[PDB]
Amino acid sequence: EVKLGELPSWILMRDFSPSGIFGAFQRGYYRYYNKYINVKKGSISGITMVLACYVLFSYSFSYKHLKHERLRKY
Amino acid sequence: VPPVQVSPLIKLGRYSALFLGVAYGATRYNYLKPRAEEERRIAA
Amino acid sequence: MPQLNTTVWPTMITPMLLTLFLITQLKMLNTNYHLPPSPKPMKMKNYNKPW
Amino acid sequence: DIDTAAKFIGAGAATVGVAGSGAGIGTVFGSLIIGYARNPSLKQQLFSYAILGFALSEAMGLFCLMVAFLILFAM
Amino acid sequence: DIDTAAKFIGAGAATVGVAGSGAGIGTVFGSLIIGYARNPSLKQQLFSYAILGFALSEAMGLFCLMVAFLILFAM
Amino acid sequence: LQSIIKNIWIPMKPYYTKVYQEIWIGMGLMGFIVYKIRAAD
Amino acid sequence: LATFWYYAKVELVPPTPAEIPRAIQSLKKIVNSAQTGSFKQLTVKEAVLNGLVATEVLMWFYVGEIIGKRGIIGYDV
Amino acid sequence: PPLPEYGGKVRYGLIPEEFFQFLYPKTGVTGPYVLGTGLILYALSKEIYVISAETFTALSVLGVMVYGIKKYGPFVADFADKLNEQKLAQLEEAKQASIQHIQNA
Amino acid sequence: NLFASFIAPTILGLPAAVLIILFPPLLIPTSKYLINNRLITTQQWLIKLTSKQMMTMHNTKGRTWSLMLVSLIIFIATTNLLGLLPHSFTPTTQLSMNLAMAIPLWAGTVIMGFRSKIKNALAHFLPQGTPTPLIPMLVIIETISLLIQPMALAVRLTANITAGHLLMHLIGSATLAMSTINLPSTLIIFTILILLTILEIAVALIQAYVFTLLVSLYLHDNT
Repeated sequence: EVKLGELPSWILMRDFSPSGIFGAFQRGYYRYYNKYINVKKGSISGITMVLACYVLFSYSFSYKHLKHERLRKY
Repeated sequence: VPPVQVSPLIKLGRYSALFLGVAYGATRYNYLKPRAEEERRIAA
Repeated sequence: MPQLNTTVWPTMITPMLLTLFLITQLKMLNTNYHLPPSPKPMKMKNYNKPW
Repeated sequence: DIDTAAKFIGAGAATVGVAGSGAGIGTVFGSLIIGYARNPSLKQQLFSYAILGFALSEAMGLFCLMVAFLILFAM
Repeated sequence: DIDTAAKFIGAGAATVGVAGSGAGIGTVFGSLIIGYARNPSLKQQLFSYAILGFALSEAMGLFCLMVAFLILFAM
Repeated sequence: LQSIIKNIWIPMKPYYTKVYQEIWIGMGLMGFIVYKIRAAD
Repeated sequence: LATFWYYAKVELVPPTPAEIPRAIQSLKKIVNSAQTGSFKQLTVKEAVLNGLVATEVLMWFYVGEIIGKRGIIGYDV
Repeated sequence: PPLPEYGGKVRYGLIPEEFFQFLYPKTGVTGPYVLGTGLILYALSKEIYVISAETFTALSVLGVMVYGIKKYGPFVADFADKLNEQKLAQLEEAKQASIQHIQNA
Repeated sequence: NLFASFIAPTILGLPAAVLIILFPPLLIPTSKYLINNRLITTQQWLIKLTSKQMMTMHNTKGRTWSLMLVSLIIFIATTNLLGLLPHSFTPTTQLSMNLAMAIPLWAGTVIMGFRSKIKNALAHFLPQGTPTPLIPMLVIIETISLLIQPMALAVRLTANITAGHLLMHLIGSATLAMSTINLPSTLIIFTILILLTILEIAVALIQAYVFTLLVSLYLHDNT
């Protein structure tokens, strides 16, 4: 996986199929789920962190409408 | 909370790049200020 | 109003059609409430003997 | 011009019509207070009829409001 | 022109008249809350009279609204 | 072509076929409405 | 509350006069690492970590110039 | 399969402890803090985060959410836990009864 | 410059409204277990409660729509409650999505009352206890009334989010404008904003529940 490989060979070995990208996304989903939510006596963070990343995404696509309001000029 | 203090790479890079930062910061400030002030005069 | 720029309507309709008629409903259909366990300690009709 | 002017006037006039929904919601929830203090064991049915009446009141109010926004920003 | 301007103004004025239907519906369903908390066994007859009153209130409100849309988009 | 019918269609068959018929009639009506709206622009 | 200043005075100080010898010697170290090509032998982890500490001190430069302009958001002018 | 008894050791509800432990060896304990404050000042200094109305509506909703948690949080926590315990105890008293049934038969 | 938050979103030239609309379901995980985490525990409690609220009042032919109605209320409530986050595009503020949620369901239940129920359905067009002399145009009212049902539904949501959002937005502006003039006035406007935000939470939940309940009533009247 990444964080132990340090060669470009790896990126040429990883699949780039439609099925491949779907599988990668699904594995990521299940990793996050089983790590932070799907534990009894869990906490709130497993939700607020998704909320925060949602806010970041919705900000960065709501930026082209904010650069037209920058307070300064430089 | 117990002291778990910095590394040596910290001391070196941290400190000298720190004064580099603050010094070149004052420089950048009053390089960008004089043109800014002539423009604030040119506001008319 | 931007709500009336009727050239961006399909891209708002169709993913809603999906997420409301397919994905949320599947997310529900996997939520099931089993009937409570009613362990009736009284189920015994064997008979008397022939006498 | 004269057209933008009359659009502003008509938007103000149209938005006047929310007053009725304001008063209708006031009446709905006042009645709900009374009906609760009268038989505080139908709370869920009282509150359901409350939401229903409020929904129709807001239906009329938002009709008025969208008409304001239709003549103002669209027409 | 002056005509489109006055049509906008008249549409706003005409639409003002929904306020009465908003308040009338508010009163109808508030009364319904009360009458239910008073005798919660005539629910079907209470609710029938509820729909009937709401229907007449909406009759007046939609009269006003169509008049707005008649002077605005048709005349 | 698989799983699309095993986890997506067999649980939704009782609804898509029997319960949501008039829902589909309404969706046809809505599609016609939207076509006429976007056309008159 | 009070350990804030404890940590400030215990880690993030300007270099004491006795240290900038150590600073110059370790800069000699790292740009020697640059002259040799040893940087290419560094793997993912401390490479990205050195990048992070560089980001931190660059933030420090930006803080320096904001205390220069006596204002924060853009230029007061 | 059983479920682990805890989550992920998050700090300030936004940052997991993995980040602090990951930056500690090569920056110490104040390293993440100084990185965060520097990034904040560069973000709102170079006008990549425009201070606007959204800033104050965000402060409002964030104050509301943090107060909502710090007030009505433990209640929801132990409520979910009590739901679970009641279900468990009901099922166990539903096993015992059927054992007694078969023994009586 | 002001309706920007309702302008159809995009990123890198791609239509990011898709990722927004399909996300709320990702917030409802499901499991086959019997004693599961706190999240699904509370969520199943809430769905159980909502189902008990909505569907109790129906006969069986109505209760067949239980999945549809509960999924409707859950989707709308999560969408609205995700709208309150900063810099977030609330897809219910669009008239498109709401018309597409309203016309199908209402038309479906009306036609369902028309396929079966046909004499019943053409009779409910008239309150029967009505006296003779104007039975006729009375039904004109009703018929007109009937055809205004769907539009209203869609409208009934599209505003009370849109307006609401604008509303908060402007006070933001206001407090920002007073951020540099009078500090205590800024504080009290900020307090108005806080109370407002609370009201907005409540009205998001209420509007979801209301859309659901009105579709439910049309159902019950046409089954």
